[PDB]
Amino acid sequence: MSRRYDSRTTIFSPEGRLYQVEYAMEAIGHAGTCLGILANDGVLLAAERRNIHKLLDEVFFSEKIYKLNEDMACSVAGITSDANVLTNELRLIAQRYLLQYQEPIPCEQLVTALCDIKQAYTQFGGKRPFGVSLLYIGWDKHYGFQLYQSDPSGNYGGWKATCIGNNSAAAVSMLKQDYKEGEMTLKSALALAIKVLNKTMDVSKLSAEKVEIATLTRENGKTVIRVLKQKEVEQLIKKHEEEEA
Amino acid sequence: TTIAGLVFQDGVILGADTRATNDSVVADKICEKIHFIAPKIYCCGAGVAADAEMTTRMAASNMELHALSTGRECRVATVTRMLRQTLFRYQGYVGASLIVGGVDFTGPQLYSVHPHGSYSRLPFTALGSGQDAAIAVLEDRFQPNMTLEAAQELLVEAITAGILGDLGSGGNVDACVITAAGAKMLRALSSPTKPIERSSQYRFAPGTTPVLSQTVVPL
Amino acid sequence: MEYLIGIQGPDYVLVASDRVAASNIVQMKDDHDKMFKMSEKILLLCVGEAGDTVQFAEYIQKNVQLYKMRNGYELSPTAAANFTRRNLADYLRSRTPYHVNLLLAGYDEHEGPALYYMDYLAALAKAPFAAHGYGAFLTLSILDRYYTPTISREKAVELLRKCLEELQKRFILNLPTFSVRIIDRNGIHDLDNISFP
Amino acid sequence: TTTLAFKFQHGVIVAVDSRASAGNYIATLKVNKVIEINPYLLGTMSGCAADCLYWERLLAKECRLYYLRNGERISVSAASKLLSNMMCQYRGMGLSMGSMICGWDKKGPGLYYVDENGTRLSGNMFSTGSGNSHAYGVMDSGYRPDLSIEEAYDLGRRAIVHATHRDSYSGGVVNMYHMKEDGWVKVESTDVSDLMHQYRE
Amino acid sequence: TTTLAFKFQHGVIVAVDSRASAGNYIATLKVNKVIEINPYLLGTMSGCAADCLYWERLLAKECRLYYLRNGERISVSAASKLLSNMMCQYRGMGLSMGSMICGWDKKGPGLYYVDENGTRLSGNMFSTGSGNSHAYGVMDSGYRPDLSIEEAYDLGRRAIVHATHRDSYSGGVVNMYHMKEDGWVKVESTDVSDLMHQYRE
Amino acid sequence: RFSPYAFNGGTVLAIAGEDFSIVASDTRLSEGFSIHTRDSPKCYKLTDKTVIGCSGFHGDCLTLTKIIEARLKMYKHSNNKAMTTGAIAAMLSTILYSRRFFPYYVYNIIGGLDEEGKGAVYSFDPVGSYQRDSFKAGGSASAMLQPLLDNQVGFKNMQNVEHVPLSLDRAMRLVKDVFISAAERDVYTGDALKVCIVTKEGIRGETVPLRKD
Amino acid sequence: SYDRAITVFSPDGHLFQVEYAQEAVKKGSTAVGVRGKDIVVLGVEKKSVAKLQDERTVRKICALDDNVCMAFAGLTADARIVINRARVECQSHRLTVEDPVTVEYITRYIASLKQRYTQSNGRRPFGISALIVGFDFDGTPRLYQTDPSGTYHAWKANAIGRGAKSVREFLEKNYTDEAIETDDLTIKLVIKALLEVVQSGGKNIELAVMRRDQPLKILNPEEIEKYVAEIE
Amino acid sequence: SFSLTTFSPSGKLVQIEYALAAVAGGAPSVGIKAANGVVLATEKKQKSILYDERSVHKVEPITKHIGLVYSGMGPDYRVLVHRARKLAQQYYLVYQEPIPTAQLVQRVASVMQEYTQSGGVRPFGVSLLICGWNEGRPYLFQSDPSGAYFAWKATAMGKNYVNGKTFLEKRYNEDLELEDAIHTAILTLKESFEGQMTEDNIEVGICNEAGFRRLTPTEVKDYLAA
Amino acid sequence: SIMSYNGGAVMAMKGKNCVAIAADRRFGIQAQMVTTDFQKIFPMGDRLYIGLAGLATDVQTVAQRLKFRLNLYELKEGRQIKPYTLMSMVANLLYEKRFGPYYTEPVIAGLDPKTFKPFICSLDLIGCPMVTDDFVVSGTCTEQMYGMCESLWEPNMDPEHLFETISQAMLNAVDRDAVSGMGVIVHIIEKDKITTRTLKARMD
Repeated sequence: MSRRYDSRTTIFSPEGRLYQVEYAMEAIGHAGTCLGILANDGVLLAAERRNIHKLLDEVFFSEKIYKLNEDMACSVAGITSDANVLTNELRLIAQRYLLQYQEPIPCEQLVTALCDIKQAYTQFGGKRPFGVSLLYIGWDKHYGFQLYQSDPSGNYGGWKATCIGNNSAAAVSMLKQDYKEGEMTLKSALALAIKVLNKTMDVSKLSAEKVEIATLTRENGKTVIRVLKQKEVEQLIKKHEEEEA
Repeated sequence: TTIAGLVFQDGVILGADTRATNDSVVADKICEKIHFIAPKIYCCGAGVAADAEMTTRMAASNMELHALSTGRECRVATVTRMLRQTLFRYQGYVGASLIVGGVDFTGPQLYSVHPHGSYSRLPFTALGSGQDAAIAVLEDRFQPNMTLEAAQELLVEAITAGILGDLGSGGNVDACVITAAGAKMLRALSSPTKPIERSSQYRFAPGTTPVLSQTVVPL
Repeated sequence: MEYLIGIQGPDYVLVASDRVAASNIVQMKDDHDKMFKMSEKILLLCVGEAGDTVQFAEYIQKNVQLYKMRNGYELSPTAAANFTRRNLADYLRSRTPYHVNLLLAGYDEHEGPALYYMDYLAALAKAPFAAHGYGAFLTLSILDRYYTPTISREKAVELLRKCLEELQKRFILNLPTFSVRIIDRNGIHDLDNISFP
Repeated sequence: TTTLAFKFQHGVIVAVDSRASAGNYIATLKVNKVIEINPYLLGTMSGCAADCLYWERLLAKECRLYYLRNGERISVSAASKLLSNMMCQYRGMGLSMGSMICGWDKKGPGLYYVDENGTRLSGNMFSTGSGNSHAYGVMDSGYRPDLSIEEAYDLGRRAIVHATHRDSYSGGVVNMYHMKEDGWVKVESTDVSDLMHQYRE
Repeated sequence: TTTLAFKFQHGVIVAVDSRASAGNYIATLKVNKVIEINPYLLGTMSGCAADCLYWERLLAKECRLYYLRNGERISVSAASKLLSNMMCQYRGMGLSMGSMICGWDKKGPGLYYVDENGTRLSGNMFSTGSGNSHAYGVMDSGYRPDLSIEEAYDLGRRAIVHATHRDSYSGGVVNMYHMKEDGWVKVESTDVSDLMHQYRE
Repeated sequence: RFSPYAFNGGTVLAIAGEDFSIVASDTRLSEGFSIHTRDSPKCYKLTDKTVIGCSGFHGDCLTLTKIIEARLKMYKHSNNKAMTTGAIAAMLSTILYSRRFFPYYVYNIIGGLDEEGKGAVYSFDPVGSYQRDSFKAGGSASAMLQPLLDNQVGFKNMQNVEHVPLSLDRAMRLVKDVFISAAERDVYTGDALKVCIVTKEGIRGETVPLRKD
Repeated sequence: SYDRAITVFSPDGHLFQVEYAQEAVKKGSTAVGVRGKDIVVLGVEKKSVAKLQDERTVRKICALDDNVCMAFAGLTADARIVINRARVECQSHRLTVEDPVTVEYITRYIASLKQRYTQSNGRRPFGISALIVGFDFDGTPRLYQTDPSGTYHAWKANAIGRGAKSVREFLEKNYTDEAIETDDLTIKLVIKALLEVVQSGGKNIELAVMRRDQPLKILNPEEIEKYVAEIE
Repeated sequence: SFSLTTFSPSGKLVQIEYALAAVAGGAPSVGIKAANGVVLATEKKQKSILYDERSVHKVEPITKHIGLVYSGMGPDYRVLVHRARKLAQQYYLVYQEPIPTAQLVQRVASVMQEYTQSGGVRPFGVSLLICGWNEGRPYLFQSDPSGAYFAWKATAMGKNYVNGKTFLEKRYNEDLELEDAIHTAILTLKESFEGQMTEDNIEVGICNEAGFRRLTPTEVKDYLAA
Repeated sequence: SIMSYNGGAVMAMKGKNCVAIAADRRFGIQAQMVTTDFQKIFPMGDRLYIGLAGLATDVQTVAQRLKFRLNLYELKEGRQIKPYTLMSMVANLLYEKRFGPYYTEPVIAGLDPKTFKPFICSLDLIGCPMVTDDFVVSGTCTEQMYGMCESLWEPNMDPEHLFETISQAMLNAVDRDAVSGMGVIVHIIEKDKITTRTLKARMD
């Protein structure tokens, strides 16, 4: 209750900015590289793996990639602590949608629902904001294949292709060049993402373990989400190796 | 529902039947009753099935950490106080009738918990709908500190009388022996009913069902 | 007791309702509008307790208008019925129970026409035709005979009048005037108000 | 329970379901609800089954004692009034019986109704039972006194089949009995479900 | 209790009796049942007297707070809806209030009704109270929207006088209030019995 | 106060064969949750060709049977002959109606052979309504016995299968096993079985064991 | 819970909090609106980059009702809370009153939220300022802007965002009785007001118009280039 | 009621940064997952003979098939003990089954997150190392105060944990029996520990098909014979 | 009582390597029938289904709270749920309502994801889980559905003998129930595939 221990996180800067919000995006700026691409025949989301050790297990699935629901999926860049609550809350929100409306949630509704929670904590409560930025993929009955991007300030927007974390501006610069809107399909976008991942990553010897790739597409009226096996990624490495050199 | 237990010289045995019924019909013939609390402490439920189920679940869960937090043996009297305070908190709304017995550092002890929460120490008793059949058998032939084999022959006949003397009690007899050296579980120790067979068999030939719509989804 | 009826055609949904609002031994308002517009192609028919009919249906009216304005597009007929059922189911165990009987009429650009039946216990079931009130016993039986998925609205309106004229014969309450509208790809189309000189 | 009767140019047609249930369990599917009183006179059943079997046989007793006495072949009007008066003395004691009396006389193929409280009515088209309101709809639609013999069977057939479809207490096989000047005759006995398969196609 | 109102070319006319009784004893003969809300807005009373006096003043409170806020001279439609919503929250607690709201707005001389259970209606002619059914008869007979100012007073006068004659709970002096665009005005206050002597001759 | 009725449980079955009629019921008599005795035969033999079952409140089952047996002698002394199975059924209908205001609480099942030698099964209700059917059931397990006899005896809901008229060898094994399955799930059925088969030569009784639980 | 006073007085009576909230309003994107005769026109610049960002989620022109729309400049996160809560209360008004919502009746509620949440315990002042424009009964248009301090005011022509004062200088001088006289003049004036703040603008400029009882209509970019095609 | 943990000018959390630096200097603890079992060997050091070794034990079981060790603050660990054990309780209440190690560590690590947000409270000063046995596959997990839980075949924690990790990196590989897992866990423990090694100085426990059990000082002395 | 408002029937029988579940299509209010298309079986995921009966208000409400816990459980786990795990989940959902309990009798049937093992179970209004080695049924006619499956069930039955047995048990037992009928949907859960069939039934 001592008012000396309060930093008053609601103080505006003389330029009209929030300190705790700006420090949140900086912590996200140190997170590993995560990107996604919206394509005609499907959506592609790939990311690197910064933790590399010979004794690691990783008997689970992906690292920064999560599944929101049957028709949607997400990636993660930021503090893994705040990511677990957001992943839980997103799933809770998407499920609370299934309560009332009993239909797959549109990709626009789930984004604005969490962002209303992010801005509430920066508005009041005295609790620190969230340090995680999230990308969203999926399909809906109205707009179809979708790719979105979220910021810890609660701001979001639609994207055909984007990147978050390390080497974000470098990947965005390449997306402004090679990416062809309304032309390249999911198959061509797969080879393009691998090209961007290899050039923007200064760490050499890209292996199926060091990177992760997940695909989501709709086939025969059913949303098909999968994560490429290390052998399948190694096959793509053999394809890109010939392309590269 | 006939549940009973008897304390003898070297330990305690808790008998129960295998049959559970819902109000018009037998729900399950082989359905088990006696639950797990501690290695040396076991209980069995009666009355409302789900209420006796969930109460022993909260009892086994609370006693589990008491064994993990203390690192020592569990007291049988500790189980009974947990059960009745839950009954007191709901003011007898829970219809769970529970019997608790086992062996502790002090020795073999058997207790009783009424759905209203009253607790009583006693060497032997019975609970459930067929309790009066087992109590009468255990009251006449009981002797202080009986031999393990003498107590086994008596309690099995007590559950047998509680079965044959009750409409809600049937099936096999599950007896669980608990001694100072250790506890041992005997599944379907007694089967008083031989006629497990039938006089005819029913088989159907393929194509005798009027199927209208058909589809196959591969996996 | 108020009456409702609806019919699902191949491309259309034909609904009708009684316009009479009565109290005690007298009919106070005979032109009363029981039809509430949820969306462009989505209508609503609400009858029940006199107090719960208007109050609870206006809650649904704006709650549907909440969704359409937030996301820029209205609920689908299937999405609308399932959200109205949870609204009625939440107040079932509250201290203010709602006695209402609802028919949801709507058209979709893909699945086409949809008609949904709902009771006061919030049990949602899709049916090609449904009706409420005591007059449902004297009408739906006629629909069992004459209904086919290929029927044309020209014959359906004629068969609808044949069902509603039974309310003036066997059914005791007068109910002089009925309101009839249709839903299709071109939107809400009003029909001649049934009048008995 | 669904029972209906209507009169027209060629006489009365009585149609009824076969099913009578107690609670959620169906007691018997094959129950014959139509009571046979006289060769040309035909009764029905509604409500309690035992109340109908008891009292309709007393009516058949009175109709036979009449024909044995004056030999005048008692009219449907006198039979309907005697049945109503017998229900008046016990009114309030819990007797619940519905019924409909059908037959032809010097006036014509009369159709009457007798309620549990003594209500006696006359008209062209009657129905009773738990599914009576479901019967009124199909029967009234497409009905005129000038309907022929074959056209009226299609009306009576679709009457029970479509009414028993919406009722949980109505079902079984359709029993339809036409009425003539000489006497009533059994027309057809057919399952409701078997006719449902022909209407869906 | 007999209260009635109807709208026509020249605006609304509200007519009511003066008598309110408790049991067999008449509490007061001179009770003024018409509630004065706004200069141009006029309420009524039905059922419990205290429930009307309490809630109609809350409506007059809401109408004043609105005109003090936006200065828009609240319409009769908004006043009738706010009165109905206040009766919805306490529904089931035993509050019994009838009422009718009368007034002119940009649309016209609206006439609305609010029941105890929250029923909100709109129409040309309304009446409430224990003698409402006795009012519906005389009012409907010889009524058209084209009635003049003087002809409508004779209709409203004969409405109360002949209705209170057949009701034991209705009587006193006739209070009739015409409605205009500027506001309602008191027309006449006359005993029912004094008018009975003119009608018998 | 005073409860005039109580449910005593039990089950009664009757099936009409081509030349024969079979009637069987259990021996278990229990009220509430307690067993009075494990042998209490409900099946009562009226005449050689007629056997009546009784399932319901036991006090009314005893008295109503003695009333029927009293009217059996009234008939035979008057008419110099035994009652037909159809005559006994229509008689008890008026007997059950005489109590219409305070009805007997019982479920009666009459079975046997008619003058043509064909089995006639007659199921009743406390108010006295009756009908003729090939097979009927009654008692606490009445809901259990009916579906099994619909498929096996009635050949219902089976497409393209040979329909053979009921045989006595199968009819016995069908009545035995439906009660073996009944004694499993019915708390009111078991402890013994008594089967009374009425044929053209005469009545033949049987005893089948059942579970004691 | 967290309970303490956030906004507090200074030696001069000014509120540093509210003043910094208005600074974030100034740094928002430029948005403008103008009252015509029977019509109203809203517009905002868009800062989309490299055809990447989708144009469906960017829209800052929102409709509170069929007869009432709005546009905002400020923090895009705080606007989504106010717009949603305004629509919940605006339709709750139509629950209380069968007649539609007058533009002044929704403005007083909106600005009241900026009043409460500024002085409320532990809360935060909003960093947005929006133009609520719509049509009252008889078809009379109304244009209202809110303030992070909670005040509101009526305007015949108004603008928000960066260079909002510069747009008003254009509006103040060029808005006369000749202005917004017909439809062609209202459309050109709103465009000409945005032509000064054009910086690499092109198609990026977004416009919308509402006419009498017709719902809010968005004017497609192709007709934008046609109306910008006539500058003489 | 105001959050004590805030974002630094560099974006890192300042409070949890000292939490990780606190567990880095705790008691040395090592573990190895090899073949069908996992070996847990920790350091219980007493400053004097008056101390009773049977009264306080550092290795504690969570349940039959799961056990846990720690390096860090004493008091904050017992708070983790009660809540993690109560979490396994509330697990067995709902699911009536033994808890999987992945779900146990997940919701317990979420408790560590709650105090990096809620105000007036410091984060935990304990880094938990969880062992579990489910469906025949052994589990070795590592959790720190930050709330992020990982998985390791073998690792080290406490004072001089970098050496223990590098030593197991060289020495430890696949195809090691539980007997070799104990003797390898002792060798890596001989490096971090200094001084004479007795059965009271080290507290060892294992988890196998028979569940998590703690080793008695008698059989530990048998393993002290190399 | 309240369970008799909407009626309904659910049947699940265990075969040798496979399991079959069946329920009727009828939905009605007391004497008033509504629709023929009602669905009493909802997918719980691969090789796991659940039946529901009783008041249809709680049938559709609990089905959403079970899918509430199902998806959250499947998204948190990396593996599919076992049919034994789901049984205890329904027990917690019904017991937390102990003062207000829902009206329904869920029936869970499926195959053990381990290899081939079939598993069945059913609960009650009080939320008591029960595991049987033969079959489980629930509804207002459940007394009728016993006798069919009691005699017809065998210790081991192939999909040929299993479908023929459960289908005849439905067609015969449901015809004697007034509130049940109007078609029967039968689901066959095998190890290789899953078969769905709609039987021809009387309309009555």
